Amino acid sequence: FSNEDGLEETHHVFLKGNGFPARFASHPQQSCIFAETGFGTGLNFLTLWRDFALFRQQSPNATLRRLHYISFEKYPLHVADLASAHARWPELASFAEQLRAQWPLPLAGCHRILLADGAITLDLWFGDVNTLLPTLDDSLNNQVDAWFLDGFAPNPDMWNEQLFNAMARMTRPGGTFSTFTAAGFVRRGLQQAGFNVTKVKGFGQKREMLTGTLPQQIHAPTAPWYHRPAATRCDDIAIIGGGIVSALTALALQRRGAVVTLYCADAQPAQGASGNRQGALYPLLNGKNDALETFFTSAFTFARRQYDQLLEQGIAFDHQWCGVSQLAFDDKSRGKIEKMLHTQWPVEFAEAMSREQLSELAGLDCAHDGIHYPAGGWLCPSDLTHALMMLAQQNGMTCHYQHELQRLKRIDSQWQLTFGSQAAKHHATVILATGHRLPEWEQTHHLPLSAVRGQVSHIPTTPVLSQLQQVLCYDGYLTPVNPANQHHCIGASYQRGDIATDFRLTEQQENRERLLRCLPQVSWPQQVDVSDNQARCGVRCAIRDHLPMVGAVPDYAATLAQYQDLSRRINDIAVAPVWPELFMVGGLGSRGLCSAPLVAEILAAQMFGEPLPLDAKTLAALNPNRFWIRKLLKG
Ligand SMILES: Cc1cc2nc3c(=O)[nH]c(=O)nc-3n(C[C@H](O)[C@H](O)[C@H](O)COP(=O)(O)OP(=O)(O)OC[C@H]3O[C@@H](n4cnc5c(N)ncnc54)[C@H](O)[C@@H]3O)c2cc1C
Ligand SMILES: [Cl-]
Repeated sequence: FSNEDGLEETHHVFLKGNGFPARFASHPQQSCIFAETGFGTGLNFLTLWRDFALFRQQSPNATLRRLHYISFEKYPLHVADLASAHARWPELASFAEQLRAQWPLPLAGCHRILLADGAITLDLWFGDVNTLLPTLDDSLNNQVDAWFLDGFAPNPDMWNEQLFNAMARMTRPGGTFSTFTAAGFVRRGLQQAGFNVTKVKGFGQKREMLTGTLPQQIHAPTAPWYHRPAATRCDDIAIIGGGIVSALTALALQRRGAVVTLYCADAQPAQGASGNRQGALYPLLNGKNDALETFFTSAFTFARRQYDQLLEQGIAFDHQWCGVSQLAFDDKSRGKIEKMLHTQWPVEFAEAMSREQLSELAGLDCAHDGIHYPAGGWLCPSDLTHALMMLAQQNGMTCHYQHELQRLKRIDSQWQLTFGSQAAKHHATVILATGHRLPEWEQTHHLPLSAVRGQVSHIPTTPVLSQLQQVLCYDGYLTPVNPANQHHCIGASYQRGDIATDFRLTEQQENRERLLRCLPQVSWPQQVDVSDNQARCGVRCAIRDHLPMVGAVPDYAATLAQYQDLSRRINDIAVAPVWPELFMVGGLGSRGLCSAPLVAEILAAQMFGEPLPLDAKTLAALNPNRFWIRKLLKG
C-alpha cells in the first residue's frame, strides 16, 4: 500500500470528503448526481464508479440505483492518452475499458455516454467552463448532490466567483463539495456562493483542503417560459405511437424503471414513416453554430454510439457505417457546404473533399466535390424499429396493436383513452409519438407541425451500381446496395400538404430524375432503373425551423393569457402552462434516424426531473411551445 499511484488520494479528497461510500447507503433517491470541474484521464470518475459498483453488489435493495456524473473539460484528451495513463491504475482496468470504449471525438458541446448497462450516465461537456456555465439549462439547478472541485492548483483561470456561483445554483440543498486546495480566495469564493465551508487536513503530506455543504436552495434567475416539467408518476406511462422514436423513448424510460405501454394504430410497428428499407444517417450542419447545428452535432454522435451499443448487445438490423458523401451539385448546395466548412471539424466527423477524393472513396465518379461524414451510413429503419420494439417488449412493455386512439380526455387525475372499437383504457401519464398525426388533437392542434409525403424507390443493383460504397446526398439520396437484398433505395419526393401514401408513377420517375439532374457530368446514374415500380410511401412530420419537438404538451389558451405580460416582466414569473401529465416527442422530418435517440433520452430524463444533456438555447429550441414563446417574448 503506497500513495504513489494517487488512487488513495482521490478516494480521500473526493469520495470521503463528500461522505462516500457511507452516503450511498443513506441516499434517499434512486439516483445521485455528481459534478466535476475537469475530467483529465477520468481518475475521479473511474474511482467513483468502482465504489458505486461495490456498493451495488453489497446492497442490491438500497434506494440508490443510478449515478449521473457531469463533467466540464476544456482540454479533452484522445483515447490513446486515456489508455496510456490508465496503466497506472490496473485495479480500475475494467471500468476504464468501458469508458475508453465510448470516448467521444473532441467536439465542443455536451456528450452523454450511457455506461454500465444504464446505471451510469456520464455528461461530458467539452468547452471552457467560464464561457459554458451561463449557457446551461434550468434543469441543472438544485440538482447536484456532490461536487468534485478539481483542476490545476490556484494557475488561476478557473477559480473565479462565476464558477462558485454556478456551482451553488446547481447544488441540491444538503449537497456538498470537496476540493484539494485551501487557498483563502477559494474559501471566500465558496462561502459567498452560499456554501458552508470547513477546512481540513489534506492527503498525507502537503496542503490543507476544503469541504462544504449547501444549507439552502439558491432560487436563481430561471427561464420559466421554457420550463421542462417532470411527470408526477412514471409507474403508469402509455405511449401512443409505434415508430422509431416510440421504441427509443420506451427504452430510455425503462432504464429509469418506468412502466410503459404501447398503443399503436397499426397491426405492426414501423408502418408509418419509420418503415423504409434503407435510410441515411448523417448530421445536419450549417456552420452557424446555432441551436440547430448544436443539437445535430450532439444528436448524430449520440445516435451512432447508441446504435453501436445496441449492436454490441446482440440486437440485429441491416446497416453499414459506410460514410455519407454530400455533394456540391449546385450553387445553393455548394454555398451551404462552403459555410459548414468554415467551422473547423475533426476529419473524423466531417471533411471537405474534392471530386476525386469522394470518387476514390465511393468507387464511382461522384461528379462534384463536397463534404464527407465518415461515421454516417445507412440503416434499415424498419428492422431497427421492430428490433427495439421487441426489446422494449422483452423488458416489460405490453403492446396493444390495432389500437387507433380517437379521443383523449383528462378526468379525475387520469387520461381516458378511447379507441376504434376496443375497450377504453386509462393511464396516469401519456406520451404522443404519432408522427405526422401529432397535431390532430384538441390538445395539440395549435402546434405548427406540417405533414409531408415522400416516396422512396426500391431499385435492383447492377454490377456498376454494386460498386457504390457511400450514401450520396444531392437534391435527394441514393444508398449503396443492401447486400442482404441486392437492392438500393433512391429518394425522395417531398410533397407538402399531401398525406396519401399511394404509389405514384410520376414520383417514381422523379426519384431517378433527381439523380440524373444533379450528376449530369457522369453516366453510371443511367443504370438506375425504377421501372418495376417498387417503392415505399410515408409521411413526415416537418417543422419550419428543422428541429424536433420534444417535451410537455403546452396549453395554448393559458399560455397566451398568462404571458400577455411577459415582455414587460423581463421578477418572479410562473412556469409555462401545460396539459397535465401529457408529453410528446416527434417532428422528426427526414432526419429521425439521427435525431430520434437523443430526443428520446431528453424526454425520459425530463419526465424523471433529471439534468438534461444540452444547453438552454438548444433545449428551448426543441421545446413544443417555442413558436409561441418567441412571439410573446418580444410583444
Ligand atoms: C420518404 C421518406 C424518406 C425518409 N428518409 C429518411 C432518411 O434518409 N433518414 C432518416 O433519418 N429518416 C428518414 N425518414 C424518416 C424520418 O426520420 C421520420 O420523421 C421518422 O421515421 C418518423 O418517426 P416517428 O417515430 O416519429 O413516426 P412514425 O414512424 O411515422 O410512426 C408514428 C406511429 O404512430 C402511430 N399512430 C398514429 N396515430 C395514431 C393514433 N391515433 N393512435 C395510435 N397510434 C397512432 C402509427 O401507427 C405509427 O406507427 C424518411 C421518411 C420518409 C417518409
Ligand atoms: Cl428512412
